[PDB]
Amino acid sequence: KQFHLRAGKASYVMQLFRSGYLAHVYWGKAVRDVRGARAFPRLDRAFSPNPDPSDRTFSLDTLLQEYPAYGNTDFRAPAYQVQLENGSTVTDLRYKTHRIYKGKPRLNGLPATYVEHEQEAETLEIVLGDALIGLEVTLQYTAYEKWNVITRSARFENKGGERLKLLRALSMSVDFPTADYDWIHLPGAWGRERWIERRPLVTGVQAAESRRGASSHQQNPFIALVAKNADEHQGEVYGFSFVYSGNFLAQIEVDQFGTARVSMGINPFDFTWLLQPGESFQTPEVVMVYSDQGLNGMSQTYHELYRTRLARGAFRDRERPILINNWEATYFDFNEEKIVNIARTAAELGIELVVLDDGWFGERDDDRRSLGDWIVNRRKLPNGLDGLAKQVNELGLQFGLWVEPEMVSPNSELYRKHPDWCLHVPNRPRSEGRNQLVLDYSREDVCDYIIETISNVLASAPITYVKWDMNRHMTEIGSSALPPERQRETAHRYMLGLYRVMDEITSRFPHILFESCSGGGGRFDPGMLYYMPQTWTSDNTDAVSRLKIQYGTSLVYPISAMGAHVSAVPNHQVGRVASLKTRGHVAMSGNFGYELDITKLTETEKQMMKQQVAFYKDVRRLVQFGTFYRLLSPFEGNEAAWMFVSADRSEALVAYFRVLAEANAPLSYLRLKGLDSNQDYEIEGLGVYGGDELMYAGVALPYRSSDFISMMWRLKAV
Amino acid sequence: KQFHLRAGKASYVMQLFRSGYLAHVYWGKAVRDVRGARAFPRLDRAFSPNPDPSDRTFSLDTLLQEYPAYGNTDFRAPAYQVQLENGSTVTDLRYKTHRIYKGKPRLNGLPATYVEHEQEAETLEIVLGDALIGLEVTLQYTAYEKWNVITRSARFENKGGERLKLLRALSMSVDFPTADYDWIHLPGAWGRERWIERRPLVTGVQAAESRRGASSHQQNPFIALVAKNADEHQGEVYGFSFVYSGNFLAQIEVDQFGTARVSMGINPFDFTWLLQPGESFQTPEVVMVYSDQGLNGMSQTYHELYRTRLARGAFRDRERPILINNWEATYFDFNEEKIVNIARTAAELGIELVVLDDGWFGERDDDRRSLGDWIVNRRKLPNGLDGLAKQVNELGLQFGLWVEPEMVSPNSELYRKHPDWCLHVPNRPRSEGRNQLVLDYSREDVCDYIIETISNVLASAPITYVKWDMNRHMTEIGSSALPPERQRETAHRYMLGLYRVMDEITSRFPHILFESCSGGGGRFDPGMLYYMPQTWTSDNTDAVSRLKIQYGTSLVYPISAMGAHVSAVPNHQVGRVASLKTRGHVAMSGNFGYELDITKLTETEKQMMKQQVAFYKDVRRLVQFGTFYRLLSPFEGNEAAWMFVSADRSEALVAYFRVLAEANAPLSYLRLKGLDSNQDYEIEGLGVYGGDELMYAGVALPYRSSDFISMMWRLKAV
Amino acid sequence: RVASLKTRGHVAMSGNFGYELDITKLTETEKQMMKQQVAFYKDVRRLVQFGTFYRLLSPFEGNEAAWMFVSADRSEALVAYFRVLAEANAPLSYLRLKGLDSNQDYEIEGLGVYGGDELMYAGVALPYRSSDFISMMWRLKAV
Amino acid sequence: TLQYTAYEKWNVITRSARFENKGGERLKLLRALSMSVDFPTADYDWIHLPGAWGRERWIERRPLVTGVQAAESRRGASSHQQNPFIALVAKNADEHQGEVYGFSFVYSGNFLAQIEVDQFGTARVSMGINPFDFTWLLQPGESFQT
Repeated sequence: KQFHLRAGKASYVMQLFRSGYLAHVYWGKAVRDVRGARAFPRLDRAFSPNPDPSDRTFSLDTLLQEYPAYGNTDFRAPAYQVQLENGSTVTDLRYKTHRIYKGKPRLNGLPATYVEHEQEAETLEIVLGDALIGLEVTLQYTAYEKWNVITRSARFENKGGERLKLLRALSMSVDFPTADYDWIHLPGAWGRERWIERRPLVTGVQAAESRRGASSHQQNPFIALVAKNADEHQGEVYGFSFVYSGNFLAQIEVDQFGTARVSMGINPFDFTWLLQPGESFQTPEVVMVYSDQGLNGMSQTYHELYRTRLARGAFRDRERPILINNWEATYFDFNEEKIVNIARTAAELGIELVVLDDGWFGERDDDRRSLGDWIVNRRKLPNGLDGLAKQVNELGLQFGLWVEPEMVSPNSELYRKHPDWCLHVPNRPRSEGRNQLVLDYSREDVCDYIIETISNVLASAPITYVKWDMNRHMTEIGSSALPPERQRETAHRYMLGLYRVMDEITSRFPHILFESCSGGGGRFDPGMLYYMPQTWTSDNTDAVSRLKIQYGTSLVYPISAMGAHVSAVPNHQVGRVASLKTRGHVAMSGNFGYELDITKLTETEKQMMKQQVAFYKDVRRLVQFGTFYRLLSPFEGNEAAWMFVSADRSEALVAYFRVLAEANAPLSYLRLKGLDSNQDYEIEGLGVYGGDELMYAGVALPYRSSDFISMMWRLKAV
Repeated sequence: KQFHLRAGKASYVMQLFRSGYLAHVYWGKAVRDVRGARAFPRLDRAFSPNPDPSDRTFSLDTLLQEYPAYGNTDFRAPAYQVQLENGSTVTDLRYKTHRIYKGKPRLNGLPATYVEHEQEAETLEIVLGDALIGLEVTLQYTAYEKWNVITRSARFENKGGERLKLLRALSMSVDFPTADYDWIHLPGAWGRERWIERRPLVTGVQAAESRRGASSHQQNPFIALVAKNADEHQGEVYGFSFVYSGNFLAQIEVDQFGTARVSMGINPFDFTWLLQPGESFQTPEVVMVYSDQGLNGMSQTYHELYRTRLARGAFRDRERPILINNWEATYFDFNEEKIVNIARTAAELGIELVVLDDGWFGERDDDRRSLGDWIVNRRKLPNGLDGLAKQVNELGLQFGLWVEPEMVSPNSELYRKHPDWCLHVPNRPRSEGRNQLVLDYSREDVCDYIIETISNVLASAPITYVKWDMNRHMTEIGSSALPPERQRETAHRYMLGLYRVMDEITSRFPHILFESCSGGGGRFDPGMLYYMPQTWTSDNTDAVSRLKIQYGTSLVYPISAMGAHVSAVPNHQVGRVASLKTRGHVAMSGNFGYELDITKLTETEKQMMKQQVAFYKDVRRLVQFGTFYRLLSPFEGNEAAWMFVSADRSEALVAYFRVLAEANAPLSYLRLKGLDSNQDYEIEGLGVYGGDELMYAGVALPYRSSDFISMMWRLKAV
Repeated sequence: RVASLKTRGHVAMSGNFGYELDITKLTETEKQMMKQQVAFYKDVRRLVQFGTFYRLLSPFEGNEAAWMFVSADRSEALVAYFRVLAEANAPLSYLRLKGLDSNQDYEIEGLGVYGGDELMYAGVALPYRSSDFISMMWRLKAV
Repeated sequence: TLQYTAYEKWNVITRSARFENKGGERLKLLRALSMSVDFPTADYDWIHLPGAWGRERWIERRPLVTGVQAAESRRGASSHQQNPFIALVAKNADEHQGEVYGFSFVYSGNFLAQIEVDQFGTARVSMGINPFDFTWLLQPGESFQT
């Protein structure tokens, strides 16, 4: 009774134990068969009680499990918890049946990785059931053929005659036989998202989570287990990525016997779900990647999967336009003439898209009003969105628009008419963030209004680009349309509403490239990537600051989705002053664009920016769709380096950065990766060198002074 | 509007902010007055929402709090959470009044540190209230005069007109302004309890907890924050000890801005508490200790407080008897004559107490039956407990008895008669640990039965010693005597029942020395220490294994409560063979005793054991009540060392251990601590040496071969 | 590297103070700054060059660097703090002093009278500043 | 003649040697260090001051290996590369606490600051004029001060 999933060059093995217990066996590099070499001597462990009183060698406290529960002799953190009408939380799920089919199913009202053909992957569904309460839980496993990817999710169903209350419903759980690992998560904040933090495991609970109703800047829904001696270029790494943009829990628990339980899913804190007879609950999925070639190996797998099989729409495989956003340039102080003034200068540079940011609607001259009133400000924009867009188009440039549909200002016509459409609880003060409130997307009437309202706006002008922003986190979570026993479903139902709203709007406008945003990387997660193929990385547009941010972000997400804009100096967020050359090279390492007043630059500055746009277009296909390698970490030292290699290893682009200068510094060298050692590559401006020489010996770096310096090399095989 | 508590040479500072917000200010070395030198620049932090929309610089996400909540702009883990009838979990507590009085209050139905006179400490009660729901929360602070001890606890009271459901009720919470700290907790298992684990903090959640309905071998209810450069002998250390024997949560959360939230209390997992209007809830307390003299400084504070002001009874300040237990000696295979045979041999050695272990009652010839039937086995003990005790007494020895009143075997008359007296949930299989079940101590009838039954047993013979054991952990938590809405109160109510049972029995028999036990240190916590002045440290009686176990245990608990027995070889738990001399030196470093068949030992062994008993009696008052210093850690290397110093520094005892021998090893040296540098000390058998020499230069350690060696030194001031 | 004149002074004032640049080609802003600089160091030349020196934060370990000069009678002190690299939405800091009198109240010129124990056990809150290469300097006088 | 001086006010010990040829035959000094001291244990870190021009005297705190660690100059000066100063610090010592043993050379030429950990965990700290490319001819009646 053994299940063996084959995902790329990896294996995932499970087996049925005794009477319908599902046990974890092996996850790692592909083996032809697990015959039992690494057995599991079942022992009578002290204080670990037995469900079967006759056999003291069996306890759920000592069994490596796929979807464990609490109360039936297991004392470790459960993957799920159900409360009965009698008050008891004891549930025992045992094997019922299973099915195996080619392909991968869609998840209801949720984003998930997909396939274009059934032959791309195989899906295993293991059905568990609790006979007493009529609870059925179907565990979904999918293994891709081409990649080392394993996806897991769960579906609950009440086939009984009583109501069941889900106190906790995590997406997955896995028990490693050893705890000798480090773990990596991505802590951060606004302006500094997704910094890499590697630490050795401790005996107890280590966890990253979000209670903010969104993925968050503070913790990204991603954790990884790494071998003690593993690095960027080698070693075993086990990644876990959550495809969900709301509250989450990412937890690793090490027990008394040195096993490590990794569980991930919707945060059980402040969460319940009521299942009336006939009702079901589908959890979001988690994408698991194994790699023996280190962190770069894992990252590259995620990059291909998320770019080709997560992102959707017409722009999935299309090169992304170089855009200009006016946010840091004008903020709220702008007019129609100012925008067209910027559009003409952008046209001279070769910029392809002009994006109109916040402040175009209602009475928006500040961030204290007008959210929810989505109608053109005729004072700022006399000819409306139609006129402005048309004026940009005749310059041969696309036009884009900024929106924040999930929010409503207390000072707005929408709120005066429908004050109860926001998230709130009875008789409690309504707290505000950035002087705005969150709309109740758990209500159908609200969602319907938003879908139609936004559709009207997008159909009023030739808009080919949309920036969806979110600048606040939920407080006073509650809905007037929900009964008391369903109140704790508000946070999740909110996200389900948003997902529906986005799917409908994006469907009505397939010619529009959507870029998700949340004060930067507030919701940079696989969930949002499913609806909008690219994301605004961070509101911190400083070149040096972006080194850490982009390095950390590239750990999971593809470069194609990583937005990067060249901004003004001194930087608005940090104050730092870095050269336009250095500011360019960092931004070119992601989805390239500009965010600054281009009407105010010198002809000397216009010439360099002109060269930048021209250069990036040449390497655009390489950067956005090529293979990414991280070389030097800004978290570990004074340097940062990475490179892009084409699929056929015939083309390459190398970027190097050094932040702090010191006098009489020793010489530097950089070894490359991902090239073909049997081929010679011409480094433009230097000469032809062997791939083996470039990777094994390295390249001498030029001695250079001042702080925050950059250099870039294009490589082409002979 | 500032509260400043002074506990010994430490300070604890709070202050009211705006409209009744209670904020944390400072905890550390005593300062005469906090004027604000270390201010707190109030900032507008991105995505941190505002309770007052006019002021963006105020958020509960950025405010250091004493008892924080979630949902009112705070996103970090709350100290408490309340669910209303409308389904909302939003609660707003604000200042109402406060009270200050000399002394320390008793906690309702709970153990807590005490005072014998009001002037020993001062108590501050801060009363908070939520006007909407009529919820009142009284925060209790107590500061001792002579020690750096701060105790914290909370009391909820429902003064509203609806029922309130407590989802979480922790004892305390504190926000450190920085997160640059390591943290220490005590992970373990059966046979290896309380190993010391020091680790650097991570950005996220670090937690040690118990879901077993007991303190546990796996995690001890203690955590501490330590400065990066702090050690055993220096640096700032902040300890947190939970006075509770049930489920607990000890958690440290580091947020985006580098603050550290330390929270401790009853585990919110599988826990709710219903407050009908007019009902109250008292949380257990947490003992907070500050020390700038390193880990030993903190430990020594805990030792005096717990020994003199936590432990109770006639044996609080009295020397503890050297005992012999027959468990490892005979197990279940013994009779009346066998006990007297070991009792006679014990008399020759100088042993003062003979303890009859498991197997004396019902039909218990194995561990599968008879729990709950507490009547003498007349086949094994013809003359009963009465006859046996008197037979021991006429040899001049005390008599003791083993009991496990919290458990019932399915195979017993008690279970046949009252099958519903156990902990269970409807229509679910009743899981067993060690073939036994847990009695429902949340029921008053059950508690009443045990009190009467055990009292009858205890009054049937001249018993002056009792070992209270529990060899199983709770599963299927539920009570048939509780309504569905109170079902999740079972675990806590169970402990409240037990506490009542223990308090009543110990009151009826003040002449009996009680030793708590739970398969060793399963319940080694301040809660049990309040009822029983000593505890059985571990079922692992190996000398080398005990090095780690006792070292870790001494971090919080006093040596007087730390039981240690000399056992047979090869060891029953690990297999190791170590000299009788070394087993003694390890055992003499705690509460000394013997556990092996003394009728079967060689004359060579009889000579040493005779000498050991003689020796320990001389240093008994010094060991159990003297000051303890740790010198070498078995967690850090191949050696372990510690020493006992008298209060007046005129007497000392030093113990040294080396586990693994290597050939041609270098010479070793040991430096002492806690002595008076201005006095000369005679090392018995060596010579007179200066205290300054012994501490600054050190003592030469003996060159020796073979494995597992020990040495002991007595010091006497001239 | 381009650092502020304020910073270049504060670091130089932590030693044998002097100048080395064409002072004839300076802006009146720089000239005015240097006039205040010279007068400042003159007022505490004895304290710096002949006082007790304490290191607090090492530039070989973190992103910060700090030290302080304390007199013989510990009646007067001078604290210097430095931060090199900057980051958005940075966490706040506090610096704990050394070598003071715990039972003596001190007056920090610009802030207010504070206890010696509070400065060593609790610390001094470090102000939020953007930009690279930042320098602060507190002066302490007993009452 | 081994020279030791103990200041009453400070914790300072100064050491130096004075050779003297009171024989009839010539003596050749291949090595003449100012001092040497054998520590009973070697559970220490060690701090020296390496660097170069434009970055003199950076702090390197590293644990002791079971061999020889050396900071020296062969440039006829104290050199920017290695300052004549090494220190034995305890494992748990920082700026504010801990046992620290300093060794400072009063000489502006070629030097050798060397620590040697033997098979028995004993540390020998040596400091003086660099023996490399150095000899001193002592005629009968002559002397040499370090």
